[PDB]
Amino acid sequence: RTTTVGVILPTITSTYFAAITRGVDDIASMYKYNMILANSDNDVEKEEKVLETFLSKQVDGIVYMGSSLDEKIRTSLKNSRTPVVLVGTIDGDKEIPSVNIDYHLAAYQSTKKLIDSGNKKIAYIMGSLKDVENTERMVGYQEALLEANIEFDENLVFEGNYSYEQGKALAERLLERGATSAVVSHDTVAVGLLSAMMDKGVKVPEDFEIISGANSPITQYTYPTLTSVNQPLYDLGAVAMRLLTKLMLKEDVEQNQLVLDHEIFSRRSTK
Amino acid sequence: LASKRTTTVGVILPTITSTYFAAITRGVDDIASMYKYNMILANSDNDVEKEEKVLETFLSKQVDGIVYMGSSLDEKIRTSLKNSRTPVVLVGTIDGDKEIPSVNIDYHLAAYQSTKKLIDSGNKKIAYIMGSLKDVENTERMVGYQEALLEANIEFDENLVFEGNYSYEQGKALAERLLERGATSAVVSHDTVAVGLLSAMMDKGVKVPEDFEIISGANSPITQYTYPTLTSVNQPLYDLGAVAMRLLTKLMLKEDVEQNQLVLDHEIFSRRSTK
Repeated sequence: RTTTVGVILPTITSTYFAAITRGVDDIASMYKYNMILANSDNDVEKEEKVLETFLSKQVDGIVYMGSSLDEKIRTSLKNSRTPVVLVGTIDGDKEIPSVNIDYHLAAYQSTKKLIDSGNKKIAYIMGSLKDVENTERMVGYQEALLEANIEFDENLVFEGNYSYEQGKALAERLLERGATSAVVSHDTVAVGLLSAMMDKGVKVPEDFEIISGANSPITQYTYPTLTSVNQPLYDLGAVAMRLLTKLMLKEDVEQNQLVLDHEIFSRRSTK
Repeated sequence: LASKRTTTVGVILPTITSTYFAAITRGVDDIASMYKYNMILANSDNDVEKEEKVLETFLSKQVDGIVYMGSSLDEKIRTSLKNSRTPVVLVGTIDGDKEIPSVNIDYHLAAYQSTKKLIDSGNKKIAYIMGSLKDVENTERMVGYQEALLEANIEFDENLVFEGNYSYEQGKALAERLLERGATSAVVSHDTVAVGLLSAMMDKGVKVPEDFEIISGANSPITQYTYPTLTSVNQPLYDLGAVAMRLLTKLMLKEDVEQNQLVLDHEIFSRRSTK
């Protein structure tokens, strides 16, 4: 009976999720664990069916990646009692083990960088505010604005953004609001935003600045290249797999909400 | 009298972080999952020692069939598979003997059409950036490239062919090498390499497409995220995987297959890295 691990992610074609998955696989490979991978496409019905399949295959542990853990997906795990680690997302109840960066600190640091280069109207483009990662970003953004005596304005926060196409469509909205810069949670959206600014003939970084959220490979594929928060994507996966290993061995775990360090990589899209 | 083990497919690819190989792999997965087959994915990093170990693990697990992806099938690997007797299909590479089943585009025609497009926008010094020339697919790209030059009365120059290039970092490092030889455009077989070449041209302030033009090889998912937008041969990556897994399904059922060297159509998508 070889240890078998189930990995769920939206799509192996994502440069974000694939980087994380590679870290998971490398560790599993080192310990000779079997790996079953499933693409959810962020479809909760699909995620539910995948978990039923994992149970039928008697997996020993699960690694979960996604936009958010749906409440249904929390319950299925509860009833199975299979050891589980979330990577790049957080359980609202803070009970399911997880590996992430400090989203609050990153949002603070990114916003302060833009304040410090002269910006007074700073947009924050994020995913769903129902998710803890984004509530944390909002707090960080707000802390930076307050410290600089800039009034918070809800109309410069743009929620529910995940795609390249959404990023492209946001450019004209940000300009009409007088935004001179943006922090962007998702690299896909940041690439779309930059591309639309450049095609409008906006000067980047002279008149508009952008900081992206993860430093997946695609942040280097635009010119100007994207300044980004660096999430240690390979290590998120490797650290998650090591933690799942302890849980599957029934070794004691002090802290199960693991936080990895980040930094900001400065590129051409900031002054 | 229990049912036979669920059919199990072994899939070997250099790395899951190539969106080119990941897109193919989703086509394989979808067809295999339709029959509720088990899928095992293994990363080889294009290392022949790693490939040999992966096959040992597959052959010992008694997988029912193998899909192989990678730069090309090594003789150690080819014999392993011939000593293994496992049904196998290659995707994105071609066996020299042409006995092993495979699914590909027509690399000759794609390389001919790409080179001619740059000829027709006035380029006279055109680089070709590839992997190992020894591989069949790359000798086919070479024939198509040379055919285009010949028809335009351009002399072939081996010094504008750059072999052994697989990564974004390699693409970036080639930029000045092309400029120093007076190349004004390039056809690039791998998207990661093309994106690297474009990044470096833009970093150096070279005008694209006015002074330098680039055509990439597959239009994998990463190509959507370039700025400027990247002209590319579009390979039907999902279909390459699906078509391969359909073929393998027949082999594993002991069904005779007529045509085992399958070739899918491609197109060229013109974007802002060409004139």
